[PDB]
Amino acid sequence: HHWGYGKHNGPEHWHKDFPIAKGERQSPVDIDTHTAKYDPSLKPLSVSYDQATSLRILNHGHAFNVEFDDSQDKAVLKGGPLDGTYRLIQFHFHWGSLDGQGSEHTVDKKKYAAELHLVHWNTKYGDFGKAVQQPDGLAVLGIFLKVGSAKPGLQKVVDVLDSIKTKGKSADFTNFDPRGLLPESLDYWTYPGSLTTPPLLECVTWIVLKEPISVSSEQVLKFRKLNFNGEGEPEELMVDNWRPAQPLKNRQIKASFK
Ligand SMILES: [Zn+2]
Repeated sequence: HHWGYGKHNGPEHWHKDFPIAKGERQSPVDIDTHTAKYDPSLKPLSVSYDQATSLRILNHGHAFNVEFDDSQDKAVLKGGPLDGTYRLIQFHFHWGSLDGQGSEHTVDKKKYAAELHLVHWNTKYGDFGKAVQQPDGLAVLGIFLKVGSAKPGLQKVVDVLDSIKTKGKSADFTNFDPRGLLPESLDYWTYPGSLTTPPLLECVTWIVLKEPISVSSEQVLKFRKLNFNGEGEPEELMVDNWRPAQPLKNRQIKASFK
């Protein structure tokens, strides 16, 4: 028995095992576009993914992660509201059972079909494990997905999902270029928050892109074929693995654009 997205172990129950669930800087949150403040001092994001080295893709039960080699500054994020260099360690998605829901963050209460999270850690801390214990330890780039035209750069990911259908399964996943998942514009909103899954640590500087990317109905459909369960167990479709918006509290959302 442990946390999940079901009726008996869902987000509403997490606070019992992880008290920080009711903390002061929890994520996700609803982004009120008319309350966000334009900050002229925010620098443009610097995404350097030309030397990225993907290694594997694994179904860990709550979603699937595409892992990268983070032993050197091969794929890093700098600039924006960040001070220092952040290395990409993995990316994963959150999606729904229907196209009308799936994203964690919302924009003026609007929900998207899914949300992509590219997780990076501050190299000043030596490793991911130490980074999550710091208020400026992680930087997660969030990208919304809407249903429309297919995204070519995402197809390699969707085609391998069959090989990691159940929890615990992993497969070699080399030479995947994450640059194919980025929108044209890098305008963003940023705020201090937390991880959206347990341990829910408040160590994240969120960078949410304004421009969503489009994926086809067929592509998102394949995400919904994954299982929360492990092989040999009752089938439970992996859908709606998103946490609802949390109280903004004493926080301000800044925008890099007018
Ligand atoms: Zn996530």
